[PDB]
Amino acid sequence: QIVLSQSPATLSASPGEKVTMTCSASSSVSLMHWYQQKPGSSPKPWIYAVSNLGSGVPARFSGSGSGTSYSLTISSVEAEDAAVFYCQQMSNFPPTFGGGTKLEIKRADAAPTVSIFPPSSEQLTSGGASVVCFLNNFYPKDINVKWKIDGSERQNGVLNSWTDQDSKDSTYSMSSTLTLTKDEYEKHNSYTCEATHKTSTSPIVKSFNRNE
Amino acid sequence: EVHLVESGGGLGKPGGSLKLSCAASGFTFSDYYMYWVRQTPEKRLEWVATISDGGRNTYYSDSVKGRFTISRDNAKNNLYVQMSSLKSEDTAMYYCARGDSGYGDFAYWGQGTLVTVSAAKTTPPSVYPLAPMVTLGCLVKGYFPEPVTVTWNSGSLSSGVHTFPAVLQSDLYTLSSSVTVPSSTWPSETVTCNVAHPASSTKVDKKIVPR
Ligand SMILES: [Zn+2]
Repeated sequence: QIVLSQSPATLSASPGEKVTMTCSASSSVSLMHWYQQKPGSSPKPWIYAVSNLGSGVPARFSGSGSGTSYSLTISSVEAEDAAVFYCQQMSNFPPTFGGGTKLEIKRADAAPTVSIFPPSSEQLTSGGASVVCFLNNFYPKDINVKWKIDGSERQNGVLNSWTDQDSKDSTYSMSSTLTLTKDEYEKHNSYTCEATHKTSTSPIVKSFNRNE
Repeated sequence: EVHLVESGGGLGKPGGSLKLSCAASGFTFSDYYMYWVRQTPEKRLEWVATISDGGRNTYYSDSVKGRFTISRDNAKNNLYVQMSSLKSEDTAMYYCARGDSGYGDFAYWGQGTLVTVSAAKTTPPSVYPLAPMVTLGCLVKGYFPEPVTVTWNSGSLSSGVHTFPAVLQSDLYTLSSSVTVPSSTWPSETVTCNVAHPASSTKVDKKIVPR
């Protein structure tokens, strides 16, 4: 089958800047289709038959190419363009897709809004104790999170999860969960979620004390 | 407006069978070719099968030929795919798609239905409220398979919500969801997280009360 190779894997641009992404085919194709996909939804038709914009697609998007190489350009990128773009051909059977190019929209650096939550009384009732930390709406995506118990770092039993870039405000968010047993949780008193982000030379912390 | 709606997704046993359905509306279903396209957990899009307007002609990917069967019922406006001899590579979100009247583009897609192929046990979530502008949360722990849906106040609190992707550990998923509201709204007003885990036939509503 025809292999479609997309480049680059990630584009990152400030609003108003121009970006071009390319789709290279292992054999010559007559046309290239493009789709835009955002987390939690199906790929949306974006460009059909190389250069025709789909319904609702703004005029700042354009498509061009021929033979084994095609491209998608955004003349002035906007916050809403934070998505993964896929190319697809149907000139040779079977129809095939490229691996996608993700577009990250730059914004002014923003500090994570940190929140910490002790185990619920419901979970403690079943012998478990998860301590949750949310580090919300920050930019850039790079962040480090540490867990501290009674003033010392705790490692092992930590599960982290990150969201994709927000389409409205171009920020990222992260969740961190430290899972202990109820017995181990109740042997300590101070619990801290510590973030290190480039928007502050000092760590951003949120704590709770079991005495409270 | 053209609409495509898939159903049937869930947990499939390795070597077993699963049938997906796709309901079409807004167009003469019988006048179009219909497709199944899937997206793997690595986010790769792969065409699966095509069926002609009249249902007489079919095409399959090499991965699924001999195992899957695409069919249509032009009176019920339904597209189907019967899966057999399920493999781990079959684990994907399955979309049904329609083309146009002809460049080979997938002009209309469904919302998708998730199929997970695994011998791991279906387990319901344990939903825990996370009490301390104020931030509240809900922890949906120890379920299988994906997906779960989380809403806050039945969807009314959609702004300021972050529902994080689930993480798998020892065949169980855990996800969290945060909701940030002005301090004037909580705890003076009620905040409830609504969880649904269709694979286990469970719905849980958890009001977030102050500690
Ligand atoms: Zn200890």
